[PDB]
Amino acid sequence: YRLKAYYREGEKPSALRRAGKLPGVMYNRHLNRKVYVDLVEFDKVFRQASIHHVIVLELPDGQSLPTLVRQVNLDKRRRRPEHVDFFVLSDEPVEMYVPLRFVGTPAGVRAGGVLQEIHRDILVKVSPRNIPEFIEVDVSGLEIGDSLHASDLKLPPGVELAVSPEETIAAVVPPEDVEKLAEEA
Amino acid sequence: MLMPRRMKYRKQQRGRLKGATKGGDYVAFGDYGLVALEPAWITAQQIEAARVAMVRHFRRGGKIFIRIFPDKPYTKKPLEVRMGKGKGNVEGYVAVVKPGRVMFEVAGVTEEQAMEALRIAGHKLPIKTKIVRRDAYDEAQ
Amino acid sequence: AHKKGLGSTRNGRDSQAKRLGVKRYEGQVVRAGNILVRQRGTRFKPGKNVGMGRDFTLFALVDGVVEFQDRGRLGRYVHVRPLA
Amino acid sequence: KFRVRNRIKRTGRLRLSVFRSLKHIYAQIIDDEKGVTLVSASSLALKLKGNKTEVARQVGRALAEKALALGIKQVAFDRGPYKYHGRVKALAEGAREGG
Amino acid sequence: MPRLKVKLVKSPIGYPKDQKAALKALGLRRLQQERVLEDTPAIRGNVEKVAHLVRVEVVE
RNA sequence: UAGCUGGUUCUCCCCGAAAUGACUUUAGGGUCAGCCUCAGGCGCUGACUGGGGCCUGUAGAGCACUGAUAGGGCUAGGGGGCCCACCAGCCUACCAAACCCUGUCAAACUCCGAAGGGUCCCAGGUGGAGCCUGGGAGUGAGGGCGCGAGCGAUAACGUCCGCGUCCGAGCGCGGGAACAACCGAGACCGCCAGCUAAGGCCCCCAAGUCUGGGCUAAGUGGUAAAGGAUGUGGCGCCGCGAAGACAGCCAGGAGGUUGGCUUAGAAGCAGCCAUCCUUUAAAGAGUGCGUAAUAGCUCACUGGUCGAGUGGCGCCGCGCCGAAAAUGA
RNA sequence: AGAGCGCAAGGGUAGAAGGGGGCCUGACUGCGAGGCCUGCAAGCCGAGCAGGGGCGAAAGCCGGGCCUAGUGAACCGGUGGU
RNA sequence: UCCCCCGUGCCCAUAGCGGCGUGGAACCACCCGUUCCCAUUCCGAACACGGAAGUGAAACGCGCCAGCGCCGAUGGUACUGGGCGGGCGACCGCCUGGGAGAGUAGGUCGGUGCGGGGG
Repeated sequence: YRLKAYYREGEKPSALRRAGKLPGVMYNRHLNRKVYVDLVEFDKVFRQASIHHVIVLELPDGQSLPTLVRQVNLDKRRRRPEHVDFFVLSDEPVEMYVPLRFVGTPAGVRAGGVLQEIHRDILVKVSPRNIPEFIEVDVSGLEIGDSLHASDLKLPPGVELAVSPEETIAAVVPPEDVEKLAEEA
Repeated sequence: MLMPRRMKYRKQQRGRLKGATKGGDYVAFGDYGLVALEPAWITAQQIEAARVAMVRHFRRGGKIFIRIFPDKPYTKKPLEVRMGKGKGNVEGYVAVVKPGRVMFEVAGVTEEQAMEALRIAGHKLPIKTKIVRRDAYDEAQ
Repeated sequence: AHKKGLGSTRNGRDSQAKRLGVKRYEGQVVRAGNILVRQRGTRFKPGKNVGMGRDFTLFALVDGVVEFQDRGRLGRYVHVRPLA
Repeated sequence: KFRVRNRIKRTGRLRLSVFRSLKHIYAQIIDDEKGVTLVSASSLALKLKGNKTEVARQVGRALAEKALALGIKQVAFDRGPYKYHGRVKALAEGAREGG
Repeated sequence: MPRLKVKLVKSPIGYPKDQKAALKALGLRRLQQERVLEDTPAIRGNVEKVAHLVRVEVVE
């Protein structure tokens, strides 16, 4: 979806920030210059899409170049946004994370023990034509001390995988009742 | 309450603490997170007291993860014994905490629950804190 | 004031530390016999017209110029160009 | 694997690299400096006799003369897996004082 | 290659060794001194060095 | 005798030290080396800097080794068993070799590793620079200030080093009210001459009660914290409203039910789990209060009046509380 | 290259220092340029040259030891000897 | 002056690892023999030596692929020469010049120099 865009130059980093606009960068196989945009609207847009869905930045050069984000480098101290990277899209093989949707409340759950998941996004290679909005995956009946991983998840056809996939996707573990104070003994 | 298990040298130098935090500044784990603002030590005593404080507030809770680890000696000497002579004794095990550092995460609760949990627990911490959700940082191994 | 016990020690010791390192860098002229490297190991293996001895030392073999060298799968080296 | 830089133990100054196959000798004189080689002779690659040993003798001997024929005194002797059986050229005739 | 002249502004009295040695390099002995010295990036280096205790100008 | 104490007389002109390095029956003492000095020898070489070339392992950062580590996976396996042996087979919210994923810790860990720094050549550089012999020294209790590490308690006008600077020897001058080392500042003499540094410009006191915009209401200013708050003023966001919100003001404020369990009784209502659906504009298996449980007050919620703005979530500038001590403020 | 590398540690190490055998005794004498280090005195580096040898056909290295601890000025006197 | 194999040198892993295919008409390698030189702390495995009808299996030589392993921009933060602040303090900010680490895109199954034997 749409955000503005602004061609960056040889202007000092700090100032662009403490004026009104966060700075950025874009690169695709050969195309590399420097860019930047507003803060507040950018933050709004980001909070939705970010490295989940697709961005479309219409730039003061005449066009409407659509990218994805990629990497959110911050200041860490009083941590908060400060220069991101953008990825100029196409139709070529590309790995990226897909936010997953654990749907349905299992048996390990409701018995007490709660899901201690591993991921909320999986690395997967796809053609940029496939948009796997979010794999609204099962988690029908996970048990306490029970796990699930691998290719267990449904994958939207074409949208391949990119781990092992023995990467354990999630699992349910015990609570932490006041009987853990008896442990203090 | 955490420490290593007898390792290398016993006594080591406390040193001054800057503020790059080196790393550890997002959620990734739980869902709600307590992160700090004052460059100090986290005390194993406190550490346990806060972990409890949370657990205590919400009987039969979820899973409370502890990112930081208290693994530094308290070089403390006896009392009224005059100076020089020896270093001290390793005592009170603590850790370096530089602001903008995740220390504990609550997962699987009410909004209110993790709010007041992190609230009270960190309220018991040797300093003061900020309590954040889980979003703007996504993508970091 | 109460001066009872006080835990003593058995630590404080070091070394009349001799001064070790690259004595003569590059661009430097030697009359042969001038040692260019006092090292403990072989951080600097012999170069052209440079010799080594019992204490791992790159010294001069002629009257020329120290030239530095690196060889990833062979180590680092210090040599002496002729100057005829 | 007789690498060992037997080369280095002969990398005093000026080599002479030789090696054998199943049937053919490859006697060559290599000078370093830049890497430039120099002088050749081969038991069964000079179109010569088909008896490894004696040919080699003569071939080295051939090369031997060749050495002095183009201004050679003393050099090294690049040989890997030898078990030192001379190859009674040993370039001992070999001008060079091979042996 | 235009000439560079400087004016000594802030007292040498209380500054690191390199600073003092630089001033003592520039034919600069006490305050308020128009020093007209031809350009040479050695001298310039010695300016960006002393740059604050002094004031500059590339007078032609 | 006294490596100790004490005293040590005339004037101007020049430079100008050190409170360290080792060594000792030395620590409050002497040789020596560094630092001051004067004569004679040397002549761009020296401090400093530009260029090139090199050495380096810290600040960070990384986890690839060294160990420390939190959470899950996977499992060698260890408690194990189901239950046959010339030996097998299948098996857990126990714990656990390793590996893997998930974060991370380090002065004596290091794949990476800068700003710097040291140093060898090209050149500028004339300065109480530097170099060489030579006589006389005095020094060898130091202190302060800044970042840099140790000690200490990330206490001490504490201590012990590093680079740096001042006091020391500049208790000579202006600031800082006063004030060895904090700011300005290197004081041959004379001048009833002007500029300016810091710091100031109502007055003590010399100079702007100068111009313009923005804040605060406490003597804040005129000296403290976490932590608490309908203090004040701008910024940003997020639902509600003329189809009528916000507050108050009328009224509705229901049924299976006394929810299943606990429980002496637990009936929204001391706790455990709850996680209905139905008549309805709307009444929830409940917001607090009330009971022996009950009753009951009230709310929540929708419509009646009313008729314009409202409820709240963060940030930021200054304050408010937090905040008790010894002669007169 | 994480093992061994005599014994603490660190650097170093198979393109060997480690590990096997043969041979031997340079764990030489007379020196020693030019250096490291440096208050002095000490300590530490080494080609080279002569002798006369050990190893290898040689090329070649050998004036102990992978490297840094294993040490004691002088005065006194014993010692074999010119 | 060229296309191929071999004896061998240089950069330092964009050369290494691994699946695929491969060439011997010369080179190369296995391979034929263990009686003459030689030797296994035992074996002719290794080095050694005299030698064919085969082979190209391996060893090796060459091509494709990135899958492991390797290098890795750009930006911006870190840290910091040197210059000024602010807070009792633990610490924090402005100036200039320098300028990483981790990661992101992409890239990589080599580069080259010699001397002979072949067409």
